[PDB]
Amino acid sequence: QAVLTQPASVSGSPGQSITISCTGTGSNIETYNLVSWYQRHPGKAPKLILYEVSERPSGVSNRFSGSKSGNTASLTISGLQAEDEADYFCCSYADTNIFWVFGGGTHLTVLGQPKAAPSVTLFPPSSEELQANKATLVCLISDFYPGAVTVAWKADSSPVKAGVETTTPSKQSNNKYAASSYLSLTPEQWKSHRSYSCQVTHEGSTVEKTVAP
Amino acid sequence: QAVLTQPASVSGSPGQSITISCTGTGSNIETYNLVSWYQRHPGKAPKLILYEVSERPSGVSNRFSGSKSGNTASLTISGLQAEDEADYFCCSYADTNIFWVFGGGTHLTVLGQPKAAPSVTLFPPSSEELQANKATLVCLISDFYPGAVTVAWKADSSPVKAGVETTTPSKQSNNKYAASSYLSLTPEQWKSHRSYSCQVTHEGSTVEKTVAPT
Amino acid sequence: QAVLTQPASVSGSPGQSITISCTGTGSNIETYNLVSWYQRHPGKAPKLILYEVSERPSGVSNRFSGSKSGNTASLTISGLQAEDEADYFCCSYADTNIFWVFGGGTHLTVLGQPKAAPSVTLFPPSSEELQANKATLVCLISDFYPGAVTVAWKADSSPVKAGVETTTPSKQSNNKYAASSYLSLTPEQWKSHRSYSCQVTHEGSTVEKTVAP
Amino acid sequence: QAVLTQPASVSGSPGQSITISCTGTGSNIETYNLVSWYQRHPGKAPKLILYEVSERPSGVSNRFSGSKSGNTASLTISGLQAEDEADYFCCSYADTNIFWVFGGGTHLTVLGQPKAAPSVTLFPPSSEELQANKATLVCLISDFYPGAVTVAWKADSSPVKAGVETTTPSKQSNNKYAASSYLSLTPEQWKSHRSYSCQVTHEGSTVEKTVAPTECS
Amino acid sequence: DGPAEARKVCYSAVLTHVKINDKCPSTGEAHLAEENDGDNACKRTYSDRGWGNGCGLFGKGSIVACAKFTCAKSMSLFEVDQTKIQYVIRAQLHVGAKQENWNTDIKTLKFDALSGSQEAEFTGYGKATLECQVQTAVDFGNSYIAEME
Amino acid sequence: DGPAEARKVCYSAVLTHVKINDKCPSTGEAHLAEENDGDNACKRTYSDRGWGNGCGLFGKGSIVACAKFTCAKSMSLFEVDQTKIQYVIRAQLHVGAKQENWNTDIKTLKFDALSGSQEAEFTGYGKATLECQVQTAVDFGNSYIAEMEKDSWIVDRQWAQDLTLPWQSGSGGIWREMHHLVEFEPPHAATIRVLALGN
Amino acid sequence: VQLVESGGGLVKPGGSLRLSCAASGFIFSDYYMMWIRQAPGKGLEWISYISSSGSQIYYTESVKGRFTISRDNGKNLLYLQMNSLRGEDTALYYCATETGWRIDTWGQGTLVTVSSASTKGPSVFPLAPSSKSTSGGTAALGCLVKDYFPEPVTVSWNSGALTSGVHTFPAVLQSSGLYSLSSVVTVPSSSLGTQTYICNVNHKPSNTKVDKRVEP
Amino acid sequence: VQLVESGGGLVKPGGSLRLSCAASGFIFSDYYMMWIRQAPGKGLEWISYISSSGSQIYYTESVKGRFTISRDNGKNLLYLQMNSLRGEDTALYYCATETGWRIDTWGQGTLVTVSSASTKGPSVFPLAPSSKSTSGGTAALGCLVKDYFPEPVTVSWNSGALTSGVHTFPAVLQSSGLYSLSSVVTVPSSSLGTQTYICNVNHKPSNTKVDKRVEP
Amino acid sequence: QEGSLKTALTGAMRVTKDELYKLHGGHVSCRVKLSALTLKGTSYKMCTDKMSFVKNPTDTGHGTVVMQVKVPKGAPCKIPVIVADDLTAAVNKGILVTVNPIASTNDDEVLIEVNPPFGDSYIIVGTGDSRLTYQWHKE
Repeated sequence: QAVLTQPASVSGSPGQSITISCTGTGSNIETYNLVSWYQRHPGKAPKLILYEVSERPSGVSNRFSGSKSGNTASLTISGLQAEDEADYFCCSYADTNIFWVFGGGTHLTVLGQPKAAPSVTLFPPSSEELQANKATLVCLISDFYPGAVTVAWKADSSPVKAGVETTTPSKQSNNKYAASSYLSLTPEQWKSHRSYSCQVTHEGSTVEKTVAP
Repeated sequence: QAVLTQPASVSGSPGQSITISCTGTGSNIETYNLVSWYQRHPGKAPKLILYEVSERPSGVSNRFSGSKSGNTASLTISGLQAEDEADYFCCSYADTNIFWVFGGGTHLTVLGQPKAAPSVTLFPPSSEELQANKATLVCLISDFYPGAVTVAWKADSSPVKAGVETTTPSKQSNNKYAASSYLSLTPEQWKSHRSYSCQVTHEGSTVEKTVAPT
Repeated sequence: QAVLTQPASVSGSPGQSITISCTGTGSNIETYNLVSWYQRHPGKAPKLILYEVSERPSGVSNRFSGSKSGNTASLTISGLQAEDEADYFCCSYADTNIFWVFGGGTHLTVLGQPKAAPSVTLFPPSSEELQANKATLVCLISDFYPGAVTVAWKADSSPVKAGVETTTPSKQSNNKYAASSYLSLTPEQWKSHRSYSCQVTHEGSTVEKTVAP
Repeated sequence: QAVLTQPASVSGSPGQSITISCTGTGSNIETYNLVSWYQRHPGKAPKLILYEVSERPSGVSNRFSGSKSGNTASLTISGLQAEDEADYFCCSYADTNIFWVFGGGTHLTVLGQPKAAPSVTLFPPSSEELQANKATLVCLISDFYPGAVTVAWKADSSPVKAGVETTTPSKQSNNKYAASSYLSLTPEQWKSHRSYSCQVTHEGSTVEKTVAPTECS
Repeated sequence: DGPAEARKVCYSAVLTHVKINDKCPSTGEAHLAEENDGDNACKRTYSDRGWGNGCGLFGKGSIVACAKFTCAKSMSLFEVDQTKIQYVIRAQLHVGAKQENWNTDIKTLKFDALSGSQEAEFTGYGKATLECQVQTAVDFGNSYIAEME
Repeated sequence: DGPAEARKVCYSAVLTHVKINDKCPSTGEAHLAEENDGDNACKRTYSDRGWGNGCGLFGKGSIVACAKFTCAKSMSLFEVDQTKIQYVIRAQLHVGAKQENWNTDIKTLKFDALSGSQEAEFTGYGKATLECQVQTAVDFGNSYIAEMEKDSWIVDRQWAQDLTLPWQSGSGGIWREMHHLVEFEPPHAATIRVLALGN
Repeated sequence: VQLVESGGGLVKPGGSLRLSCAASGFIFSDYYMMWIRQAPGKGLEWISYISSSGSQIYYTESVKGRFTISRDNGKNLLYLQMNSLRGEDTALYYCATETGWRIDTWGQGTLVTVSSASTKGPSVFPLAPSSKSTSGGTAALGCLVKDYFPEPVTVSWNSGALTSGVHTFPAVLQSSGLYSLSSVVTVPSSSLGTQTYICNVNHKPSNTKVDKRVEP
Repeated sequence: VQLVESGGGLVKPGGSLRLSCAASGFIFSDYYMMWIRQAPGKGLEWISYISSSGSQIYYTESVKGRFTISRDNGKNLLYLQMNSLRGEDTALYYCATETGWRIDTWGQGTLVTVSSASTKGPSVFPLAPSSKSTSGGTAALGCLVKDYFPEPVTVSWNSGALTSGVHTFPAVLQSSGLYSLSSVVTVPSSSLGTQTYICNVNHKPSNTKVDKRVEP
Repeated sequence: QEGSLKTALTGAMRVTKDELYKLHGGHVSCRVKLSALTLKGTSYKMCTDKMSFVKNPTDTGHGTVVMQVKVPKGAPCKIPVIVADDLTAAVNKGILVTVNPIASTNDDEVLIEVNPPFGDSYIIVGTGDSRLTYQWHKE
């Protein structure tokens, strides 16, 4: 097969230089060496910024450069600007059988603002929801910059495998981001467990909140 | 530029099956198809448990199996046991130049027992230490399981960047884990801040202590 | 010809070392030097644990080892374990004419519990049985661990020849073993001789009971 | 190497046939087919009764015969009598390296007469010996036939290991056999235990006695 | 369909670095454990040894070399069974059909090496019968199917 | 003292019963797992097959036969370093000694290839000096020490190296050129017979 | 990689049987196969041995004229046609692969019983309590169920009330082909004549019920 | 079959060390040997490689002009002559056999530490007991052992008397190359002023014996 | 001296045994009387129904070709077989080693051996358009 893995979220400051890698995991990649990079602002067309690992399309700035070493292709952007706030997609021609393969995607964050820890509000089931033979845990996050989050749920000590709904962060009116996490259950599982925990991961640091019946 | 990559730590309980991956660069593990796996317990000699991708030396259990598809070689251990908690190393004969290259190593932890929150003891600078014109906050993390901890220091509410010396988690004699963290400062910083906070992150749950000058 | 001899039962404690021997005639182990050892748990298929005297199949533990000395092959188990309790079979390629020959089999007993000497109850022929021109002696053996016992009968002191049949040990309800032994007689031989005796040999000890007409 | 295995005791009544076997290993009897047999009554000189497996020296009775089969050489007697009760030895030329090797020895037992039980007399240590800081239990076994006896000792229920010495059955003046066994002990063991017991195994039927410590308070 | 596999012929093989064991003259033959494995390539030779290369005598000293053999690319050889050959025959009538409806109107007949008469029936026009036979005598003698990647 | 071992030449081999796998023409090559083992002698050939022996096509059919090879008796070949040769020389003076005292009055002198003058000092008669040297030019060239169970010789190195017998190198190593003692007769239909060439 | 046997069962001497062994997990047509049996109180023994193609056949003199081994490599099957069966053929039969001149992988086995026996109810006798005093006040009484076929026989004492010290031993199989089984219970000696002990022997296969009172 | 390493120890940059490896259980002269090392937090790496007779030598570029591998087949010894040692040479060193183009058998390893850091004694301090009750009646106290080199240092409490609830944390390594550790012992709340707690800090390389006292 | 004898007995006429010394050498000179060798079923009918090749013509290696033909219907009859080089004119140019093939009971398969001529040829088994045809080539 062919799988291209690249970091979900990277960030840097204006004027700095940043690198987004693209690690290949397939059978035989390392054969054609024509890796291409794409830039996409929200709601617009992807733009080719690099192809054949280092080569650059006409009109593309010289701040964008690309290299390779082994199974990793890297996109490097120097003189970071606020215009570079976009998604960057990696692409590689895998073989004659399956053709070009894409990476997951990376969202570059340009720190035109300071770092904000995520505030979290977790709520218990309302005594008017168990009446309807249902129960939902609601974990609400606000005021984090950048908007790159990881959500986990736990049943008294243990991660929950079913029912977790996470959104894709939506921007606020004060240039910050918000996200919602919902946990559908049955009322008996809510009553049987000692407690449930929503915990939120943002830039290494995690923040936990807890509710109980 | 020719070195294998493999996960830092992978975890399982007694009973299930676990897989450690070993990703190399299209030559590294792909050219000769002889990849060997080694098991090392703390302080003992490494033991050859697999060679030639899927071959098994005499005496090695069926639970250890090996596979290889392109870049990646995999060690798969079924029926996980307490004896299997150890360090596992990948090895491949790259070419005629550099011959053999190893992986970074993977620590297999077997969840023989249940989740234990860390107990924290945060100590202030000693007055006798402050009379030598130095300050050291001592945060002592005790009795947690598993031994995966994120230590963080704060200046009245503010994360501390410098002066941090944190050890890696160590094994207790009751089979739990322990770790310590030291924050060096000047006595002026200790007095000029309202408080200092050592906080401990463990499985997402955070324990916090706070001391102040008196 | 080809006869491979090996002891009926050998016993060891968990963690120690044990050695089972396989002795044969003339050729039969010494000529070709390919001797295999097998393990059989009750009701399951025999498992090849050793071949070519000292070779080990894939996944067979390092505790199992094998050796050869002239016309003796040896299976050594070190670090006894509860799962090691099975029958162990010795096989060897005798010649181009006999091909393969087996040993009698050895039952290993891992002493997961303490010792137990045999408790015997002997019964004479009953009157209602003698009314039918018949006479049967019943020697009952119970509460003995490990379950491997030799039974001998006596005609006033004489080693009896015709009429003895013995069962095999069976696990009692309290993790012990039991065994029966029957001596069929004719009523005239029962009254002629002075007395008969069961005799139970166990781990080198001996237990006997005597009944008289 | 060469080891010749032959049974310890074989019995039969006069007039019957008995077979004394001789089992060797690797080479021993089948390389050269050069086996010989010797009879030795207690005290006298050994006598050649057969050589070359079947052949017979001058004078030896035609009742004496022998055969070979693979590893095993066998001495056959027919028309057994009371003179034939003796010890018999197997002998065979092994190879150029070692030489003729022998068997351990077989005591044939002619059933001319009857079977006696072992009369056991177990004695405890005397107080005058305990004054000397030693103790020995004495198990006196007398008037058994045949001289095929196994002696066992016990410590309250358990077999004794160290200190047990045994004699070989010595003949009496009334044509039966007798033996004497001695268990060496220390005075503290004789008092800390409940009792000791000697056992005599003879043709299966086991005879035993028991003695316990006593004190003149 | 599924010819029997006969041979594999290796046309690309990669090698590991050679390994050497050597001995002085009149001091025996050199040995390597690699020399017993069946998947290694080894040679047994002698070398000119003397005082200039660490031996007390001038003469032939035993030397052994071994390199692990591992085939990178191989050509498979399949034996054919002439009695298992299949074929497919298209049959169609000239009626009026537009080209876009040719495939729909085509009757696809399958034969074995010992099939009977195969008939294609066309609605409204009856049916034709075909008795066919391959010609694999001159083209399919003693032959393997050799295939690369 | 301890010549270096060079070869082992098998002169008596014991064979197991042969094992056979076979195929019809155009059906593939026959295969046995025994074929991949080091201590097995096999031959891979073709057999005339047809309707008369279980095949639907007349022609050559693959056939493989294997027999395990174990060496019963082998001649050991040792390689000789001349610089390690030693000798013992017994010396004695004529004085008056009875024959029965000769073994007492004899001085036994040991020499290496690198030993100098060695002394035989007799009590009362001074001493005599011996300066000796082996002559190993015209009988000790390219040669082995070939020993069987009870006998030994000096043989040409090239003569023993050209023997039409299986040979081995040291440890539990593979027996090379086993066909010198194991031959296979031509196959008939689906069976191959082994010709053992004897001791 | 497993072998599975089927076809074993009960039969008379002179009868016929046909064992089947099914193989999976490997190329069955590449391996020698063989049949292995263990009779009660005897050692293991190979009786039939077939090559990969089925071209080479090997039998022991014990079964040379009566048994026939064969295989169907298309259906991955191994057969053992057993004709003119004898009492000595009663054993537990294995099918096993053969490679490297060793017996490599086994099946669980299939039991074959050759009996000339006949459905027959048991003869029940009492075992009069002889002393088991040992100082003292204990006696062991019992019951002898004898000469019955087939299994099982269900023995109870006073409608299953006395279940303290009851011990029904596993049955023996005699040379006749019949079964004999004993059963004993232990009681105080001072309560021998104060209560009644009765054997409740039931052999369903013959509709035979016996109630034997045991007196001293 | 086992290999035993020796020769590891402490030395300054630009220094010299000579490792030894004793081999037993096989013919030493028939096998390639090699030296492998693992730096702290670094991947395993083979640094030296010698043939069975020593005619073929292989080195990595990190060590080529500095390390010299040799072997004595007569005395079954493998040597690693290390010269001009650097900070990057601080690692655990293994001697290993080589057969079948794989690293087959290892040793326990020998520790080589290269540190410019020179010998220094600690600054033992007490730590004031605050509350660790949790409702209740428990408090924690201990000492601090700061800025010492090299390992080891051994803590003890009241000459080894108080050993209940004792914890001795493993030391940390600072950016200056000097270590630092800590110790604690939990004691009741009402028994704080009723006794004396004397931690002992025993440092052997520089001959230090400190017995500082802990109290509010 | 077992080996020395065996090398001296190489190239010597071998002998084997069973339970009678079997000889791997010598030949037999025979004279065969054929006058009393008649045909069977010279007096049946021809088989005119549909016939099917159970086994197709295959090279035997002796220059001849064998085949197995089934007659399911058409009770007690003889199978005509001819080999030509032209499907129109049934002119036999081959040697019918199986002279006068016969089917005895219905649903019977019979074996036919034929020596066709050199080059391209045709094997014909039948009479009407129930007749079988198989094109052949021999070197």
